[PDB]
Order: sequence, then C-alpha cells, then structure tokens
Amino acid sequence: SRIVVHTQTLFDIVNDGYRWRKYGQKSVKGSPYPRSYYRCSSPGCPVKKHVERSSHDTKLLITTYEGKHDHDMPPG
Ligand SMILES: [Zn+2]
Repeated sequence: SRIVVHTQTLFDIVNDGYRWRKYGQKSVKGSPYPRSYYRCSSPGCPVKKHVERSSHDTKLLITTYEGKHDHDMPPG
C-alpha cells in the first residue's frame, strides 16, 4: 500500500522507529540531493520506502512508503 510522510528537518535521515537498508539512489529534478531507496531491514518484511528533500519547501523531507510491515517496530 502507499503512504506519504513529510518531516520538517534539516537532517537527511528521519528516525521513524523502523530500521532500513539503503539499496540505491536516483537523481531528483529540481533538488541538489538524490532520492534514496530503502527496504525494511526486518527479515521477510515487504516494506520499502524512498526519501527525498522537497524542492517546493526545502525544509521538508518527503518519505514515500509502500507495503505493510509484518512485524512490530523493532526493539532498541
Ligand atoms: Zn518491516
């Protein structure tokens, strides 16, 4: 499934309570920075997300999630 989250932050990683493994990057029209692609780190979990800084309001990080976690937020 798909859900978008916006975060007002000057940093480029958002702690969303889950753990992620980056696997690639693509260029983003209108932004200095790439879009980063991640999969959830939990074994067997189908969730993926990508993250890019906004060119409309550069205070924002735009995260797009796909899939539903088959597990709880990991410990730690
Ligand atoms: Zn997961």
